[PDB]
Parts: sequence; C-alpha cells; structure tokens
Amino acid sequence: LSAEDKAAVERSKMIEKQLQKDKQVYRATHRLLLLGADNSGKSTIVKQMRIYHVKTSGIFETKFQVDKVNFHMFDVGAQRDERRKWIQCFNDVTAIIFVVDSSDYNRLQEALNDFKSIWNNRWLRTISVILFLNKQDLLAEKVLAGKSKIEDYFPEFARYTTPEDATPEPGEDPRVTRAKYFIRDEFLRISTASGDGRHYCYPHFTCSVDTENARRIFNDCRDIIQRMHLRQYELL
Amino acid sequence: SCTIDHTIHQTLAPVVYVTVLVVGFPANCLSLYFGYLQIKARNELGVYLCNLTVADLFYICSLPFWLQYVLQHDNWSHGDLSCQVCGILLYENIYISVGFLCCISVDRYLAVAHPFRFHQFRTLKAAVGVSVVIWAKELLTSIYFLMHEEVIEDENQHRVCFEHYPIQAWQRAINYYRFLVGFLFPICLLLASYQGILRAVRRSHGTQKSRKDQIQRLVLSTVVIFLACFLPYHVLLLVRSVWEASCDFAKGVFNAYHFSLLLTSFNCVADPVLYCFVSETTHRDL
Amino acid sequence: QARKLVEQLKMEANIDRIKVSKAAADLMAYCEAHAKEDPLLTPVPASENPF
Amino acid sequence: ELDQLRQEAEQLKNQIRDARKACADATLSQITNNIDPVGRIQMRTRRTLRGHLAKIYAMHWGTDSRLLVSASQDGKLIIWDSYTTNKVHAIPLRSSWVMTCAYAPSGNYVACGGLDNICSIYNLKTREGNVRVSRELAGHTGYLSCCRFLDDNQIVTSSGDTTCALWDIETGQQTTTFTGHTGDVMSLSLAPDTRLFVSGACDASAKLWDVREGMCRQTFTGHESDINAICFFPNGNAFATGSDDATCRLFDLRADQELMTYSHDNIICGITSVSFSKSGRLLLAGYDDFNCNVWDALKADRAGVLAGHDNRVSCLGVTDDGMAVATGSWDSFLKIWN
Repeated sequence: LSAEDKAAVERSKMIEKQLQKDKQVYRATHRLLLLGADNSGKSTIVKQMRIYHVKTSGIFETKFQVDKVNFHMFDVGAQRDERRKWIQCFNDVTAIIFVVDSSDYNRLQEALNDFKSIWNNRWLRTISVILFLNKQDLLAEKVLAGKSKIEDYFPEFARYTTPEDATPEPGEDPRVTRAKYFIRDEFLRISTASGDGRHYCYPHFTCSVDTENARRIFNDCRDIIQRMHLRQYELL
Repeated sequence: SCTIDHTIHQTLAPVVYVTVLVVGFPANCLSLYFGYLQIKARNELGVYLCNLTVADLFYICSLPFWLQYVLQHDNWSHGDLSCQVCGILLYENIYISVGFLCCISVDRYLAVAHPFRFHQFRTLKAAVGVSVVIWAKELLTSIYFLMHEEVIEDENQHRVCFEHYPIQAWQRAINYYRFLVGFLFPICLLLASYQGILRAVRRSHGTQKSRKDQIQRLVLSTVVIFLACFLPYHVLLLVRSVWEASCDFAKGVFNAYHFSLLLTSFNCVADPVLYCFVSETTHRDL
Repeated sequence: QARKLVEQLKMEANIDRIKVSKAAADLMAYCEAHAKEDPLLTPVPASENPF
Repeated sequence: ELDQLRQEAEQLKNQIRDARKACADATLSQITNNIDPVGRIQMRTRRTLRGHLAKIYAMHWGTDSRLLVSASQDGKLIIWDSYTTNKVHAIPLRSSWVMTCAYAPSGNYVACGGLDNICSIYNLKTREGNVRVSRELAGHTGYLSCCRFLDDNQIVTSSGDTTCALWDIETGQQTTTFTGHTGDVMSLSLAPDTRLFVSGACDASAKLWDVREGMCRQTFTGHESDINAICFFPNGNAFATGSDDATCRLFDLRADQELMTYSHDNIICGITSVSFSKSGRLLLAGYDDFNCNVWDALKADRAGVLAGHDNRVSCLGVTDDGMAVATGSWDSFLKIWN
C-alpha cells in the first residue's frame, strides 16, 4: 500500500463519517409540498406562520419547528403552467398541502379539477394530501347576504342536508353551517372515488389570521407516519 | 427409587414430534428467506426475525434425538453427552424465542405510538447489540447446566435424559427464578406494549373501520396463542416445585407436567406463521 | 408574429439531402471498421479488464 | 392575410414532406440482413457503490475514464474512484433538488443545477484543500434539465421554458439564446467536434442548432408523445431518442428521415435514458420497469438484459475507453457493469 492509497483511504473514511453524520439529520426532517392558486392565501400562511416559529427563483424554502420536530415546506414559483414533469421529483415527501379558497364561487370548478389531477397522478399514488379551506371569514360574510346564491353555480345544492357528524362553533347561523360542508363534501367525494386505501385526504377549516396551522400539520404528519409504520412493521 | 410409569409419554409423543418436525422445518427455512429479504432493505425487524428463526431451527434440530429416545423404551443410546446438550435445547432454548418476541413488541410500540422520537433506538446497530446480549445470556446459561452430572439408571436398566423425579434441591431455585423472569416479565411487557398499540390505532383517523378490526384480531391472536403455548407449563412447574415433592405426589402429576412440556413445543410452528406469513409483504413475494 | 416560423421552415426546406442507401452504407462501414475496438462486444482478456 | 399565410404554411409543409417521401429508398433491414448477429451478450456486475441517502438523478464519467460524479436528492455530489471504490470529495449543495450534472473535460470543474433555476459551477483544484463555488449563472425562467461543457470557459444549458442558451463563465451574461420550441426541453448532446448540438422537447420534435450562428437548420418529428433522452452516435451524423411511447428511434442528418424503430409488444413502460457505445454497435437504454436493455442498432433485435435494481433506473453512461458501463437507480446504488 503506497502513501497515496493510504491518503485516499483516509479521505474516504472522513467523507463517510461526515455522510453518516448527515444521514441522522436528514432522517429527522419531514418535507412538505405546498400547492394552491393565485387567488388562494398560501402567501398569508407562509408569511404569518414562519414569523411566529434571486429575481427568477423557483423554490422557496420555509423552516419551522413544532414540538422540537423540524418541517421544511417548499413553495413553487416562477414556473410555467405545465406540471407533468417537475411533479415527479416529489415522491418521498410526507404530504402535499393543498390550499383552496372557499369564498370565490367562480373558481371552484377549476380548483376541483386541479385536486382531481393531483389525486390521480401516477407518481403520487402513495402521498397524502392535507386540505386547507382557507378564508372562512369571507364565506360567512358573503353567505349572510342577498347579492349572491351558491345554488346558482352548483345546481345540486338544493338537495343537501348537513351531515350528522358536525361540530358547529357557538354563534354560527345554520345557514353558514350548510354552505360550508358542501365544499368539503365535493372534495371528499373526489377523494373517495378512487385511490383504494393507500393514501387519504385530511380536511380542515382555516382563517387568514390564526395560529393553529402548525399544530394541524403536525397532527396530520404524525398520523401519516403512524400509518407508514403500521405498513412497514408487519401489522397490516 | 420411584419408577414412574409413563404410558402417556410413549403414546402421544411420537405423533407430536413427527408432526412438528415435518411442518416446521420448511416453514422456518422460508421464514429465514423472508428475514433475509427484510434485512436487505434496511429494516430493523429483520435482525429479530432472523434470530428467532435460527433459534427455532436450533430447537427443531434437537427433536430427532428425542424422537429416538421416545421410540425406544426408556432408553437413551447416544453417548454420555448430548443429553446435556439436547437437554438445553429442549428445556432452556424456549426463552430466546420469548426474548425476541418481547423485542419485536417493543419495536412495534416505539414505531406506532411514538413515531417522531427515539430514532437512534430503531437502527441496525442497536438490533445487533441486543441480539448479541440475548445470545450471550444463552451462552452463560449453557455454560451452566454442565457442572451437574445428570444421567441416572432405572430399576429396569434404562437411561433417563434430563429429569429427576423427586425434585432435587438445586432445581427448585432454578424453577422459581425461571417462572418469574421468563413468564411474569415478558407477559407484562407484551401486554403493556400491545395495549399501547391498540390505543394508538383506535385513536387514528386515516385507517378505515375495517383494518382496525383486523389489527385487533392479529394482536389478540398472537397474545392468546403465546399464552396457550406457555402458561400451563409454568403453572404446573410451580405446582410441582412449591408443595408437590413427596414421591407419592410425584407419581401423581407426571402426566400433567409432561403434557405441558409436550404442548410447549408448538412455538416453532406458531412463530413463522404469525410473524412471517400473515403479512401483505409476504404475500407480495410469492 | 408567425413570420418567424414560416421563415424557419423556408430556410430548412432548401437543404442538401442524400439517399438512404448511402447513409446505411456509411453507418455499416463505420461499424465494420470500428468493430475490433469495442470491449463490450468482444470480451477482453482478464489481464486487460481493470474492473 | 391570416388565411393566406396559413395556406402558404400548409402548402410549404406539404412540399417539404413530399421531398422526404420521394427520397426514401429502402428499409435498413434489407441492407443489414447480410451481417452476422451480435451474439448473446451477458454482462455481470463487477463493483457496487454505496453511500447515497436517497434517489439519484444524474451521472457523468470524466475524460480519464477512472473518476465519476453523481447527484442525489439529499443535496450531495460525490466524486468516486471506480477502481478502488474510495471517495475523493463530498460537495454540499445550497438547493436540495438537483436533476443534472456535468464533468469538465480538463478535470477541474463540476456543474449542477435543478429546480432552483441556477447553473452552479465548482472549482475542484484550489490552493486550499476545500472546494468552493466559482460563479452562479442566472437568467432562465423555468427549470434546468441538462448542462454540458464545451471548454473550460463556456457551457450550454436547458430550461423548463422553451429555450436553450450558451453562457460565458468569466462574464456571467448570456451570449446567444435559442428559440423555436413549443414545450419543455429535457435533453442535450454536444457533437464530438463541438460545433453542433441537438435537443429534444415535450412536443414530439427534436431540433439541431448551429452554435456559432444561432439558427435552427432541421426539424425531425418522428415521436408522438414526449421525448426523454438524446445522444449522438459516435460518427456525428446520427442521433437516437427515447420517449414515453415505449419506442426508441434513430435519425440521420443528411437523409432527413427516420430509419429504425425498436418496438416490442411486451414492454409497455417508458424510456428514461439512452447512450451509445464506442464502436456504434450496441445501444443501451433504461426503462421504467426496473430493468435496462441492450439493443443492436443495425439489425433491431434485442440481445441482452441487465436487471439488478429494485427501483426505477434514472441515469446511464459509457466511458471514453469503452471498457465499462454504469447505471443508476432510485435505490441509492451505483452499479459499474462490465
């Protein structure tokens, strides 16, 4: 063994030690992918959630920490309309956070189509989706009014009765309780049409200004990891 | 000086021994292959499954000598040794299996009830360390049981293998410590881990109604089959050790103790089925 | 707006093209000439392979 | 007039198609049926490289045929030494998502890029022992797909938006921009003489460019679905492409035609990489179904199969000497076949 060979082996051992150090850090941080629309409020979340916890750039990274657990969120910007190619780079991610506006009736069908496209993608057949019905304050304001009618855009509304399993907060009119579970019903009906039991969709109701979304993401990710561990450790 | 009769010992033993051998050799070999497949793809259970299967094979390989002992009328022909070896693999090799069962239970509990914490306790190196500790306990117990010369002759010249009827003074303490350590600690650990797993799975959201009733069936089946395999043996062991020594009493419960010992041999058939066959991963590679 | 596309098509339309038999002969001749230098096709002696 | 322009364009397209239809003479299978088959080729694993953390999306051999560079989702470039399987360097990345790599011909630089819209250049040989970032190139809009060095001072890149560019390294400004596609472009291959370069995009078209001038010359449209790989035949007068249609094809430049199609009714998955050999006798291609394949270009009959992976194959490469072939898959393993 020449001196050069010994030096090369020593360098390889040092690099291997550093890589082993980095592996533990890598397998302690969970990656989340954020999707939405321009009319949505994903900017509001990424602004007033990381505070409490270059011109042409594609990926924006947000780091937050809940109960000493690290989370990295990735927002996609400056890209084109096509998504069939860069969506496959996200296969080992923990969850996809879909933020949908619940007040604009004009752009609800497009949101449903986008959710259907993400749900039935070939490369995303094992990734769960956390759904955020954002800006519920405006839905209440518009519902308790006359210059609007949700029955106009969707003709199936005047056949819907509120589900028995509901938890209306005190001080909410019955009207705002009915025109609010219909949207979740549509999204979950799209979810349960296919997918078998490999992946699930978690619904939530969220306002623009609130500090609970980190807790909700933590709970959903914990459930996802629990299900993966049940599959892995030979229980189901 | 107490020829005990052993009509039963010569009637039901051969059928059980031959059935266990035939059913449990290929089953354990296939379980070993599955354990290889798991350990290749960076899974911590693979170490435990492989070690459990190896312990089961070690137990199984000892039956043919016992089978020839049973076939023959009270006689043990091979040598003046290997009775202090096959005796170990028949009487004290059933606890490596329970140790690895408890290891699997704790691994499952830390995987499904605290998924965000204890990442360093579920790696391959920790599994190798605990496996080596369990096998070192096996080796120390095995360097025990050899300071005592244990072969006696019968009134009708025969050779009994690893049993003394009027229980000896030195065996009572072994019986007591065996009962406590091997059947009050492992059972408490199993119950306290599986209750936690069931609570965690019933508090979940993404699992459909059907699968929680399934996991429940598997968990109760595992615990119940373990109990039915082991509990009567230990109960009869205490019954003999505490206040059942006088030779007349001894002649009385020979059936009970040997029936319990014969029943405790089904672990080698139960373990590969419950830990290597009823799993979607095992059905996806066959 | 569309003048660029038609200009590109016009530029690419007038080019010098040859027969397919000529291209096939060229590729076949090149492969035959450099057929004795590819280690993948013909396994090399074990004293020459460094992997 | 819009109608007049559309009619003129349609007529000119018909005219250019007529010349192609007329110049066709004979299938390659008729002239190639007088050459003995390659024989059954059976290649086996010789080395194995471990150490990556997650999937790998790139791989490029150097010019000395002994060093290697790889990329992974964890954000790490590792420089290997294939003979002794040691590790020579370990470069951490600013952006985690990387989907391309390159190795400078001289042996001084390594380039990487991805969803971050930046093509980074690294300096391996410094006065100090560490490796540091030389210059970051910016100016695209979409996502990079491939980068290849011409000399130590120029570089050619691909982008998500329909555009390809040529850069200068000392001065970070662009020097020429290439336009004309209608979809995402995803592969590059510089010519051996470093004067022409061809690329393929997601609109079932492949184009050739002149680097000095800046204008397209020919357009080929054999594919129906989107193209995923491209590489030059060693001559410099042909190039082969693979697509998500499960069919590979081989074009030539002077004839301006489409010669052969490697179609099989058993395979349904798509192609994910294509690379030739030293003699131009074996075509290698990765597939989505956990296996790689070997084809004989002149006769179009499958000859070999290379299956040792547990996930999807993503990269492929052949050394300049001709004495090794490397693959990479999403199981974080490199396999140096031979």
